[PDB]
Amino acid sequence: EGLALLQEEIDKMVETTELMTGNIQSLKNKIQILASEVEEEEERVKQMHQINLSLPELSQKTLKAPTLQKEILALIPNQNALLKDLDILHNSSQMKSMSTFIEEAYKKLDAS
Amino acid sequence: NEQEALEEKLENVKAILQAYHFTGLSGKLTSRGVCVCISTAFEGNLLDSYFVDLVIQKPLRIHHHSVPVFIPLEEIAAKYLQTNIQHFLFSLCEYLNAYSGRKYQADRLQSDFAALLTGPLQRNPLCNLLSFTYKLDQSFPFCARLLYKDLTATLPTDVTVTCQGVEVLSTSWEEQRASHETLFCTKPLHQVFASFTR
Amino acid sequence: DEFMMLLSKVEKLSEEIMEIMQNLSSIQALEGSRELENLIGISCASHFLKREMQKTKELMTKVNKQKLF
Amino acid sequence: KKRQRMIEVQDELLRLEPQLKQLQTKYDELKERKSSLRNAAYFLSNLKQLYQDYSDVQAQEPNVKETYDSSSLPALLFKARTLLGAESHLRNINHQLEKLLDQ
Amino acid sequence: SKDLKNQLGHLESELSFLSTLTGINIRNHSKQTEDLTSIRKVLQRHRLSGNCHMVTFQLEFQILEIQNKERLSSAVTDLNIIMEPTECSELSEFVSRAEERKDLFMFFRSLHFFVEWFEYRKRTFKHLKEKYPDAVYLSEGPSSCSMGIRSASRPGFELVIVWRIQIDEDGKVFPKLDLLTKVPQRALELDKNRAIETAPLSFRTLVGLLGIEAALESLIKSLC
Repeated sequence: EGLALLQEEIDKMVETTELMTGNIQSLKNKIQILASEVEEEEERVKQMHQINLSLPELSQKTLKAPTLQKEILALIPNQNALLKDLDILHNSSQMKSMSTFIEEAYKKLDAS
Repeated sequence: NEQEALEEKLENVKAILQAYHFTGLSGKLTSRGVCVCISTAFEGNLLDSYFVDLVIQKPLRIHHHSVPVFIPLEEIAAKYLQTNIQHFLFSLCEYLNAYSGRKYQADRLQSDFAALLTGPLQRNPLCNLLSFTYKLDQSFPFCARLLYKDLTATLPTDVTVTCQGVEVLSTSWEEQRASHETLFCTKPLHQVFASFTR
Repeated sequence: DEFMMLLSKVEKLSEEIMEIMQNLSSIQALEGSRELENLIGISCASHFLKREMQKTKELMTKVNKQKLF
Repeated sequence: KKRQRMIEVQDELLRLEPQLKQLQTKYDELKERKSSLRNAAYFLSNLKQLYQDYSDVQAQEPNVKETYDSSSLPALLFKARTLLGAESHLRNINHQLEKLLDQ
Repeated sequence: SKDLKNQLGHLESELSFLSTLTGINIRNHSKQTEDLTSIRKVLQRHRLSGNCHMVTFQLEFQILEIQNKERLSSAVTDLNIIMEPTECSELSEFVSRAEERKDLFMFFRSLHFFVEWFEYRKRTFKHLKEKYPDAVYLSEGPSSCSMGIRSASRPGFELVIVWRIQIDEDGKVFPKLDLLTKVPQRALELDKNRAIETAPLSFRTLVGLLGIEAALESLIKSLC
């Protein structure tokens, strides 16, 4: 008889109405609890950085991109063979004249 | 002649003004404001335009808007109308182009490759979800659910490929189910239905 | 006009800078993998540059002769 | 009697499922924020200390050779782009002169 | 002719108005028509050159205007964009992909977004260099790809944060601002917490809690 059909949904509701009382309000109750502490430590670091232009927000996806520092390293193999012969590039007096040349010229075009 | 002179620029200014409509939204000044005609496209194939009148007053009020009330114009209006009126008209393009980017996919799915699908496509007046069942024809049924939720882009964000009647022995379900999800994530609809019947 | 005595040094450096770049066997093996060039966001080939150094030795004599600012 | 448990149980789950995820995610919207704040505080609490410890050792020797770890490698590659890709810069300023070419 | 001059004063009152709100103005737009006799399709090619902010550029393209009262549709057959050689390969793929997708509304869609980000790059590196001009050095001007954070006192140790805006495979704009570390090993000899390594992973979550403006002035205040 039809109770076999109705037997499955008498539990389907109790599975969820007993699910709401614990999963909904408790999560609600413990959000103002976190939001309390969440506010606090922000002020503890507002002690070390100022509170406040209108710089916009970045998505969750810009941050989930590969950290470009680790990508520079993985990109080129035998990197430690590079760094040894890389100090002597910045070192020699030739490059110290080019680095300032590019900047010393860029500085005046942005004003005029 | 004071006529022969003004003739050189009027024929050129009346057509380069009609060239803004080729680039995107163009504009026609009016008495109580300006008319802004947001124009859409999905890969070179032009779809329908949308004009959004607007009054040059404070606070800005939209006189009329031919964009659907189905898109969240009001939500983006408030966020961006009074401030960055130029940005209002571009975030709007991100939603209007996304819609006409999806409508031109599903309506081409129905208009062309309909013999493959058993039950009709299930769309939303926003083309927000596409659920649809369909068979690679021996008899190999499938079912899938395109879940669009990024309102800006034209390709989905969540994909399902649960076929009714998948056999565990035939991994060709799995092997094709995996290529059904992945290609729905990176290539448009009408472009893969032509790649699997070539 | 302090560059007119630095630029004439660059064509002496053009030698000295390209030699010490090519004398470092790791500079010349990283370009040609152009995937390495676009992260940095600049070119890295330098042997064809023996005349771009001249293409600027050309126009840097054109800057200060006018000195338009 | 198939009516009651339809309109009452189905609307039950359809009314309480979205209310739940708004709580699962906001509860995790702040837990993931609580994680971050104890990290950013840690990262500043070291970098401020490290720099001025390097300060007190910098003053121990005025000029000195400074070995580089396998960490400072990506940055030298950047600051050297002005040398490596001098072409483009030296060609770009040639056309920056061409902004002033009409003068 | 009185009003024939006021027609220019009013239809040019439309030209600048568009150049302001769009950010896109238009200069040369020649028009070319082609009839084909053989339900009747007609083709036009026309070339256009405009400019956005500092970005100057030219568009040459063709449209396959199909004509039929039952199908008044339209399409394009081939675009070809050429721009100036810039240092960002995005502008070499900006052409490389737009030709395989061929709509120009997305072209002008992201370019508004692109130059709008690029101007954040300029205004912030100009806002930091007016507030902290003794610790920030712009490697390649106010339009530089990044920023140095050092002094003439400790040159062997700086932090360069890299402002890198890009455009995805979809055709939409995706910036990415992460961190690099320039340091001598002598400073690692003393670092006991070793937060210098987990610096990009920390920095990609440093702009999260604070935003660009607040994270970076924090990282500059922690340095000095």
